[PDB]
Amino acid sequence: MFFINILTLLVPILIAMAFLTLVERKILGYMQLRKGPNIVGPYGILQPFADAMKLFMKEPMRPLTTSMSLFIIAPTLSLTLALSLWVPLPMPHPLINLNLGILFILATSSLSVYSILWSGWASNSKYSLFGALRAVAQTISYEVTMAIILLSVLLMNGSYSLQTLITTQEHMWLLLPAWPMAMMWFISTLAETNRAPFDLTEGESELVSGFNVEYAAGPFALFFMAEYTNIILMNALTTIIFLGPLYYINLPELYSTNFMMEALLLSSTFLWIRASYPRFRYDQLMHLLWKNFLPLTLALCMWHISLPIFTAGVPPYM
Amino acid sequence: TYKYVNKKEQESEVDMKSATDNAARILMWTELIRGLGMTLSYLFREPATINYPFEKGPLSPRFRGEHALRRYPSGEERCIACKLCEAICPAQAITIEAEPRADGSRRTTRYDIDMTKCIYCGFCQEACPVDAIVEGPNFEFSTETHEELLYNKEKLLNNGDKWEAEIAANIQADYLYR
Amino acid sequence: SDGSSRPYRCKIKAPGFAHLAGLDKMSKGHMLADVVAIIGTQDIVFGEIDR
Amino acid sequence: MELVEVLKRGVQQVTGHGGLRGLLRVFFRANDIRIGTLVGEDKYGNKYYEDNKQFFGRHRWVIYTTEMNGKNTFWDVDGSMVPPEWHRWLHCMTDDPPTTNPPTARKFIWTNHKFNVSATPEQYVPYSTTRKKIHEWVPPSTPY
Amino acid sequence: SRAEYVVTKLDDLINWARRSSLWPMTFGLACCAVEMMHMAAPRYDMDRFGVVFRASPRQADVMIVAGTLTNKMAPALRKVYDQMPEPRYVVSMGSCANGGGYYHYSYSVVRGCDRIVPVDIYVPGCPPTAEALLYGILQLQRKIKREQKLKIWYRR
Amino acid sequence: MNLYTVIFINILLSLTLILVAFWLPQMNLYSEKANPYECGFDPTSSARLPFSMKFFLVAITFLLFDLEIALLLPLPWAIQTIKTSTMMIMAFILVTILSLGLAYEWTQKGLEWTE
Amino acid sequence: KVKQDMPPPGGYGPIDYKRNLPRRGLSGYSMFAVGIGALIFGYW
Ligand SMILES: CCCCCCCCCCCCO[C@@H]1O[C@H](CO)[C@@H](O[C@H]2O[C@H](CO)[C@@H](O)[C@H](O)[C@H]2O)[C@H](O)[C@H]1O
Ligand SMILES: C/C=C(/C)[C@H](O)[C@H](C)/C=C(C)/C=C/C/C(C)=C/Cc1[nH]c(OC)c(OC)c(=O)c1C
Ligand code: SF4
Ligand code: SF4
Ligand code: SF4
Repeated sequence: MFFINILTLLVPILIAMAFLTLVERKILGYMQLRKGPNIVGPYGILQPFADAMKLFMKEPMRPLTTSMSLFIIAPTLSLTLALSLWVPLPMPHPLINLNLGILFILATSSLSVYSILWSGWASNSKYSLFGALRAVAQTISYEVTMAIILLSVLLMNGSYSLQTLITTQEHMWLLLPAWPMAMMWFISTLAETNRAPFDLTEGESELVSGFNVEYAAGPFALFFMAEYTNIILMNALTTIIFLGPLYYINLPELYSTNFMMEALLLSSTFLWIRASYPRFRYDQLMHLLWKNFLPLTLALCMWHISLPIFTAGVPPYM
Repeated sequence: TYKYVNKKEQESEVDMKSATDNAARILMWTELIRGLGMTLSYLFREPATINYPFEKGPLSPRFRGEHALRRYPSGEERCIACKLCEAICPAQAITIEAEPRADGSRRTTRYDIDMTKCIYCGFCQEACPVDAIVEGPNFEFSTETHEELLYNKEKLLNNGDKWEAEIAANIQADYLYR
Repeated sequence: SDGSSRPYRCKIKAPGFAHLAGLDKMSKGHMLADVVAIIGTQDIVFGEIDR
Repeated sequence: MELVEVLKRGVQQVTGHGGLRGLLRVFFRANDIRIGTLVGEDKYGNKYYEDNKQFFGRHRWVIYTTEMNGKNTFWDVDGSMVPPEWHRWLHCMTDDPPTTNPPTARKFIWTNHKFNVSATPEQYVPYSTTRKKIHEWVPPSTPY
Repeated sequence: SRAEYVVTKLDDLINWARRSSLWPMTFGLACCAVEMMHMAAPRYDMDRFGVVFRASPRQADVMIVAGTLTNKMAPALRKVYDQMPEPRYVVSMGSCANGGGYYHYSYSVVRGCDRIVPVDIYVPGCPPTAEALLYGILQLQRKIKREQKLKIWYRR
Repeated sequence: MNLYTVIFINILLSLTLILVAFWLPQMNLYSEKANPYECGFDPTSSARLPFSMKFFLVAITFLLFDLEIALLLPLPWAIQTIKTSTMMIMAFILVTILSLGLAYEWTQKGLEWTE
Repeated sequence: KVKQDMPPPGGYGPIDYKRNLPRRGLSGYSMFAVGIGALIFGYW
């Protein structure tokens, strides 16, 4: 009965990941005054499945200069960590209930940067090495602020358990007492997931395709499934943390439906953002995060350390 | 007369009213929200797409497309092998041979257009004194081999008979501009 | 013109030819992502540059 | 209110193709279920519709026949299947359909259109249309 | 037979996936590449056929030769074509690519891209209108639809 | 045990898709296909040569700040102490010297990338 | 009578060409005032 419960997590997520590729191509379409896919199936609904099938019948590439062990490991790691980020998410009851879920999300997210690094390095190509060394630069940019932002929000929550955020937001979104951190949190998630205007590791304009330039076929498909799963998860995580869905102990179906509506809406804003802005320069990404966000995040960390103290609003341990 | 695109240094003083506006611009990302608005407005505009191949892009009667050899209303070929289309062709795309016919007429035994040399300039259409060679309105004639794009006389006369109904009306709509 | 109906010499002065030659100069102390911008700002079409 | 008018046009389009079979047939062949005015039809079976309230470029369109010249074109439709009389109207090179301004008849004009025959056994094959130029000597057929 | 029938429908299945996802390589040479950008523009929106431009030849299915191929660029065009994973298709677009075009007699031009790579579809014009290229692209999908790889494997 | 099961299931899917990708397609290997990519021309040198890091000082400053995260992450448990004055004073100082350290590096052109 | 394509008598109506990006939005104080209100109520 637990195996059936994995099915009803990993399969709906994978289906939802695929259609995000369709929603991306049609929202980008209509925002660009065109229609996006709409021939492959009714309104393109079969277009995601065509792309998947075609990619797994495409010849896979084994470049002569490549380090095969890491070349193969990297896409496999990418998609594993994308699916593993989901098992602790409470919706409103998580598949795996962890006391330090927030750290499991932080630690799993960091380890997924090594799929970019190892793949790029293992390709033994100049454009793939440029892409990898932007993954290093991008992580050094957003890592420090992203952890501290979480610390600030969790001092109103009382613990690193994700399931306790449901109870913190019983009467109010954390977005209100924390909208400065949500603004900084949201931009971090665009950097965490290599999403425009921060698609610097890929960055088709400057690097031909960045880290995955030497990847074709099914191995390259796994990288994308990982990229789009993370988009849903990071916005799903942002919905739990800051936009707490309605939770009634008698209507757990209500929390999921409301959780989905806000997660879909936030996922759309990622697609909305990609259609609206030019791409950052990856040196300027560091300056954004270290010279703007970091000074503000440290101050808000000190604000939220003191805030429960001088209002006697310390969250409970349990 | 000239104008400055990026000059504005008629420096004003930063009022507390104005400084707080600069800060809200920077902290609240206001100009970046304006850009999000412009792409949101486009989402609710009707797309400019047309439903090809069921809908077609507009064309004018002058459209320079696929070539064709025309006839007179009696069915006689208009081409008299004058070779002026050949002398003008910028691409040397036309090859012609001629001789007296069985009835003594001046007619071509060969007439080729290598449609892979052609630049579709329409100059042959202008040079022809009897409207024999024209560029019809067809543009959907891509092939699966190079050799199919070397048109000999039979092929070009067949295009003439295929498209005459439409060629004749386009000349009727445009010859007065020529 | 040599007096005939065919030109004797025809040299085209492509504006983009000298602009491309200034790409090196305009790109001192810039990153790869700026060379992408400097190429775009010069308005480069290679039909005229190469001929 | 306006939202209801929109659903009115939506219903009117869903039921305006003659049954469920009609709506599925048009929707999966053209991926479009608008309701134009039938302007005419050709000897091959293509139907020509128009709606002048649409913006220029979608105000005219064709639903290709499902069988032309013995070929099955229920799924394989290409723009070369429009004959030359409608080719001019469909491309907005004129303003009046052939049903009211027919082309001048000629005895050599093709009666039967022919679409792109590339890849098929009907495909054009180039060749030299001149005759031999140098004639060779023929030796005597007898001993000397 | 039953197996020979099943192989036929499996053939349609794999073809359909390749017909419905053609990813041309971001790659144009001269003025013909401007009309290829118009086919991507809103009016024609090739994306609605499942046609997405991808920069890397590893991720690309189709190479559209959209402009003149000079001798200096001939080896490089072949190299990016070799690096395309198979199956892979070439659309030759324009007179320059089709057979040299306006530069057929130039000392520096390859008289047709089909001396360098195998070409599937030839699109005439200088340039072909975006619809002409679109007709050619859709004529490549029908060519794939006629593919019979699995059935031929069965009869080997 | 559940958390071990769900992750093997994740790994097996990633493995299973990896095997299908390599043994399902029809592969035609030759030298010119499997060479490295570099925009159509041959690479002029291997990609394993040194690649100068213009942000190296920020890289090692990330390490120092990374460990200063490890000192602030116990705070959610620390605000449960009776010695609230002490907990708060230590917290304020810790964040303030991280800020003072950051200001010094910022003013020393330490955040600037080496040209 | 000569029939050539020409502009109508009087000419065509004026055509806008200058930049016309509107000035719009709340004041600096209103933005900050709302945000600081939202924090204060959230902290309470
Ligand atoms: C070199 C870096 C230095 C920069 C950083 C300096 C930080 C200094 C912070 C000083 C703030 C301490 O603020 C101090 O908080 C404590 C407890 O929180 C308050 O103390 C009060 O509350 C505590 C419990 O909370 C009671 O037990 C106590 O009897 C009462 O006095 C003090 O009244 C207040 O003055
Ligand atoms: C990003 C993805 C997409 C789908 C985009 O919408 C479109 C379709 C891709 C574009 C813009 C280019 C596609 C191919 C290519 C490399 C063209 C050559 C080119 N490119 C030019 O500029 C860009 C020129 O500028 C004067 C040129 O002369 C020439 C010759
Ligand atoms: S259109 Fe121009 S290039 Fe083509 S055959 Fe006529 S004259 Fe020659
Ligand atoms: S087509 Fe016209 S120009 Fe050419 S040879 Fe015939 S009559 Fe002369
Ligand atoms: S065929 Fe004509 S339009 Fe195309 S590249 Fe050559 S000259 Fe340019």
